Amino acid sequence: QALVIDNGSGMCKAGFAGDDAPRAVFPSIVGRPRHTGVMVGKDSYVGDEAQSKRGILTLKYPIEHGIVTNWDDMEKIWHHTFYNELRVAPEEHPVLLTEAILNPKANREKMTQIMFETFNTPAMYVAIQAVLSLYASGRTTGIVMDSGDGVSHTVPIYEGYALPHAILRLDLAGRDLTDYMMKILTERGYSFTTTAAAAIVRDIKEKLAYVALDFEAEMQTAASSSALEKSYELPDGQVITIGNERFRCPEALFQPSFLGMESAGIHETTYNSIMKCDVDIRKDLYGNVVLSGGTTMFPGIADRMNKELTALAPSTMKIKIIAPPERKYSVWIGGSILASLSTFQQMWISKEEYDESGPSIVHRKCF
Amino acid sequence: VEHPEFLKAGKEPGLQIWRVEKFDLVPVPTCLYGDFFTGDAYVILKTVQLRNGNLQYDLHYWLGNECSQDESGAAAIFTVQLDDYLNGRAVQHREVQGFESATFLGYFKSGLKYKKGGVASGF
Ligand SMILES: Nc1ncnc2c1ncn2[C@@H]1O[C@H](COP(=O)(O)OP(=O)(O)OP(=O)(O)O)[C@@H](O)[C@H]1O
Ligand SMILES: [Ca+2]
Ligand SMILES: [Ca+2]
Ligand SMILES: [Ca+2]
Repeated sequence: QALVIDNGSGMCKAGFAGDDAPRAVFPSIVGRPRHTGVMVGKDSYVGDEAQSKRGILTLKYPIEHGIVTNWDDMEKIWHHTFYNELRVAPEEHPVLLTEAILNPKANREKMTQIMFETFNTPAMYVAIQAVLSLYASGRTTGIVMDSGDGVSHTVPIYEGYALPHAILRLDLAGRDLTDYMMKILTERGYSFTTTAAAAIVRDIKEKLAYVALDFEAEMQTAASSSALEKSYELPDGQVITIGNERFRCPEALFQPSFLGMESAGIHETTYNSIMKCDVDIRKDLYGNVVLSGGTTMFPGIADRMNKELTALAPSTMKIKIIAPPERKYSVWIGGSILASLSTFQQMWISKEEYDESGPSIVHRKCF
Repeated sequence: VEHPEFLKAGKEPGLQIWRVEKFDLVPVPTCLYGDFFTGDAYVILKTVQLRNGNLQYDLHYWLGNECSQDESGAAAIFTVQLDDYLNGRAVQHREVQGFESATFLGYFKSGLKYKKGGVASGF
């Protein structure tokens, strides 16, 4: 029984290889006391419980833009995952973990070390998240557009392996979108003032936002009619109306200038990655643009990516955008499938190999 | 990979066909070659001997319209693994039911057949 853990900036996804969906999805947050020693309960809380008790904790995210920045806190996340979420003893299970593209060498080693030395895993494997999403989509070649909470990436992959030179990174993702939505609703005339403000605005974004096919035309419709407006009930029971904010918020993926960024949008980043690849494979990248992650979850996003890439590529290029409804957990599902393969027991780093080679074994086994 | 079916792959010119069955690669009886379950996923290795005698490898994973995500995922991954096992010498081809390449359709002298059903998901 292998375990699959997909660690993200915002959310940890965890479960059992062979399941078709994560068993546990929780915020990637470690809470520690503001004042030590004076009250019952150094000391820590993880996930939803940390969020609940946030008024008396200092909350931290161990993962920033997909990369681990606090190993002490990451360890708390894994301990909670094993013991509280999956309810397993980690020494009893092979563990598949996931990593960002271009994950620094020292980080891959530290993760391996923590698994074998702290958690006594009998076996582990680290897989690249985008490659996992591609496999989940039943493809070995394509370009993955991964957008989560802290980071977006375009990742071309050919015959099973990412092309590192062609990879592009956009530091604009879901957190930026939630903030932008807060900003533009505030300007409309609303005021999100309670402690639940970030979650209310995030929920409005997740429930009511969409990507406009033609942005200027939607702005028009929205200005001239009330056809696009939706009501949203606040926790207190107040009902507010969400107008053009529904599509203006995710528009910032296509127009990072909305956010004060000079960078290219997601359609252009995708195109730029494709153009860094050998001309002979481009047609297969355009024909296999896989969307993956929570921030790809907006309705209309695929149609807009198709439209934008169509305008960027020669007119005879076949463009296919692949955006399955379950794409929020594509990485996890690809891991589940990989970890279930009759061939997976020969892929993993065993405790025995770790003992003989130490943490640098990961570079030789996992790529 | 130590996959027992890998040890057999690509030894002589010809066609070899495996079905994904519950996260494993299972060879298809040679007398069934060309009848595909639309609810299943398959890995097809075509070995061609050039005029030199040198072996050339094309690797197709075929996806039934109703195959479950574990089957199409495993077919893709098994394809990469077999390619790696073959020192990277296979050219990989995604084949979708109803949209196969002429090259792939050409492997079946009396034309491939589709039939409904198949082996249950490994999930
Ligand atoms: N239906 C939805 N529509 C739009 N955004 C969504 C939806 N569901 C979730 N999100 C957003 O997706 C983000 C979390 O997605 P995901 O779990 O893929 O991120 P992560 O893996 O934690 O982050 P990263 O990949 O950046 O390290 C959050 O910003 C969340 O608000
Ligand atoms: Ca992620
Ligand atoms: Ca099947
Ligand atoms: Ca190859």
